[PDB]
Amino acid sequence: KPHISALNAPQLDQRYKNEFTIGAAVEPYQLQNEKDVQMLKRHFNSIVAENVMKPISIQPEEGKFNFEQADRIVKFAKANGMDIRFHTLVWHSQVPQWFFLDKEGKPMVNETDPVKREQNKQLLLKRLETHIKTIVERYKDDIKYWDVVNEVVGDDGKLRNSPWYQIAGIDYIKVAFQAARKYGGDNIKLYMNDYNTEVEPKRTALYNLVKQLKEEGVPIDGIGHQSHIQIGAPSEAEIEKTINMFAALGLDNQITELDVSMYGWPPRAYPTYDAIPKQKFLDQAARYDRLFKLYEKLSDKISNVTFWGIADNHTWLDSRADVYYDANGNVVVDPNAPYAKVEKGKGKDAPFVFGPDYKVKPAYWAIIDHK
Ligand SMILES: O[C@@H]1[C@@H](O)[C@H](O[C@@H]2CO[C@@H](O[C@@H]3CO[C@@H](O)[C@H](O)[C@H]3O)[C@H](O)[C@H]2O)OC[C@H]1O
Ligand SMILES: O[C@@H]1[C@@H](O)[C@H](O[C@@H]2CO[C@@H](O)[C@H](O)[C@H]2O)OC[C@H]1O
Ligand SMILES: [Cl-]
Ligand SMILES: [Cl-]
Ligand code: NA
Ligand code: NA
Ligand code: NA
Ligand SMILES: [Zn+2]
Repeated sequence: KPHISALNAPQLDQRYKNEFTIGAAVEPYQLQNEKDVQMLKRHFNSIVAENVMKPISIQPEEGKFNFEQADRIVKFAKANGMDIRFHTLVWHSQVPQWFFLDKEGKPMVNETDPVKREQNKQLLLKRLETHIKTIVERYKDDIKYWDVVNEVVGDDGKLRNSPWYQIAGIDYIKVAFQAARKYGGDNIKLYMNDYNTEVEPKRTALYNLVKQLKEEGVPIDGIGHQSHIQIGAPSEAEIEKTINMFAALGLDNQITELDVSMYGWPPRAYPTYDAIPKQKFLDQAARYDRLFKLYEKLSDKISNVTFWGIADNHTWLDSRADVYYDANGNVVVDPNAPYAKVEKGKGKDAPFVFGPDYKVKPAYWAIIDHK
């Protein structure tokens, strides 16, 4: 199993073309990087914007829409026959503050007057509809898959008490899906995206919510499982149980932001890519082998598997790769070991099947084969 250039390796999307599409999250500058471009054309047939289609990127100020960056990804996808996923119409992060300010410029969350609160709810819901309307009216014919809402369920099994819920309640979710369907039509597929969808009580709460919304006529086509996972968790058994229960509701499933971290949580990362022991790459590969075997077994319930990145030289996991140092200045990776200081987000993770030098990793061989 040679460490050959990925540009000379069997195409990943081709290996899985009858099971599900294979996607990657991208930043516009990568479309100007020869290697990244070659990777997208060679191995992927689905693309998503890592950041430029989030609320704050699209409408940073009410009335100021910036589709320039998003357009670059759409244009590239079209020129290369790739499906496109829109990430994301609604989220509590990377969302402009102006959405949640009242007519006097005060946080709607701070309103005590009931009358005033109902007014703010309807105001927020209007802004939500316009945001969604403008985006969907532009891209409805080019983008097939949409993360209509992202992370709206808390890890405590309750709805996430973000400004969206505090101000408008459960209705912000209903309005989001309805507006997307209204302006995009019956052909675009609408998804509720989240992480730790395999963990209780979140899993069942998400399950109950979509069950209830669907029963109320709210248009929801599938569930997006972010899948920011580790080498050992979640177990394949729980991943399977998760996919099955949502499939039972008539929902499509997409693995939307897959990365297999070399670490646990919170992460105790190595400071550089080269410091990561070769054994970790073998463990990671066995995980990828089991993971994709399961994805295939469940192919009639999964339409897409997207990696949150192209190759190891670029991954948001590095922002979470905290490096712990003991009193002697030595790196500490043992989860239950002494340490004196931590340098947050200064280390390096290696989550993909493609290395930082664009050569295939043990994990590539594990999922490209037929065993
Ligand atoms: O300083 C800003 C950065 O913090 C920001 O980083 C991005 C944060 O979002 C990441 O993507 C999310 C990861 O978690 C999932 O649950 C979400 O669905 C994803 O959208 C992304 O990878 C990071 O690049 O970038 C902008 C900076 O200004
Ligand atoms: O902001 C979100 C992060 O908080 C999230 O991180 C997860 C938190 O729960 C832990 O159990 C998981 O291991 C960890 O990945 O990731 C998604 C991001 O949007
Ligand atoms: Cl990133
Ligand atoms: Cl390497
Ligand atoms: Na290196
Ligand atoms: Na990035
Ligand atoms: Na395999
Ligand atoms: Zn190498």
